[PDB]
Amino acid sequence: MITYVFPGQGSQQKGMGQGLFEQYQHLTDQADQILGYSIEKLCTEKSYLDVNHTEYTQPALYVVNALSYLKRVEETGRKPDFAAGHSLGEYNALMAAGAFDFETGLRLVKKRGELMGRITGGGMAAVIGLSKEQVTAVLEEHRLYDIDVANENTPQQIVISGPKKEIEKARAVFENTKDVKLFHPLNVSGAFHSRYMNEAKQVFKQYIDSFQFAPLAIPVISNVYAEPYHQDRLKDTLSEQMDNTVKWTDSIRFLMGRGEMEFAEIGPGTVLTGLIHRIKN
Ligand SMILES: [Cl-]
Repeated sequence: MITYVFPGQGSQQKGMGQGLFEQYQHLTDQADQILGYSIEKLCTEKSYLDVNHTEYTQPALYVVNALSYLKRVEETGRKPDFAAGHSLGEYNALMAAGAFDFETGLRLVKKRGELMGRITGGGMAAVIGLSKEQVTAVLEEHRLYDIDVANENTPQQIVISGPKKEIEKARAVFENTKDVKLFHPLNVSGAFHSRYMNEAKQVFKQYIDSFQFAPLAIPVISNVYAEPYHQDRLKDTLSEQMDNTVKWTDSIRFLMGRGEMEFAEIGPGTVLTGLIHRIKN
């Protein structure tokens, strides 16, 4: 058994998906027309749009993952038994699983990127060394009720999310707690995957409802439940994702429980392979 997993924000990098664009020139052209710019140039030319700006990152990641998948499947002959993606990457898993088509995913992640891109006054930080239980305790003991858990990445990598000044207060807390190895603020200015994504979540819910969704060929493990998408709640499970924890350690657990399980990371970088190794350890 094998699982294809799709990376999210932080895996992009100029040169990503080099040579795959002209191989799927229809998809590239379709992406160009939906986006209003050259998706090949976003991905691979240092002279054009900065791929690190979330509004562009998500379409860049989404297109590169999509195409990397089509190539893998063509090349191995094998379609995966499960699919999962981290935050942005979930949209590649639903799409590979047949929930919607290339175009539909890209429209979705364009609006995702744009809405995420206007979020302001926020901050996220990775805390390494403590459990999600432990992070929760400390947050509260120290009266930081404003910070949410945005990412459960390994059993001891937790990303926190809140107002900018709140992330700064927590620095002092986490860097003076036993078992914390690292506090590393993320290079973002929105409190993603937290209560502060509320209005954006909604605006984005209404957008999701506007599309017709197909049934899944592959089981997709949801970021929100660490469980497979229940086929009747597809839109609801996806719309719940914006302002809820990415439950990634547990989504990788569920897949290990499924049998003798292989993971392959489709898309740029080895970020998820990393998290999978540490979850497996
Ligand atoms: Cl079983």
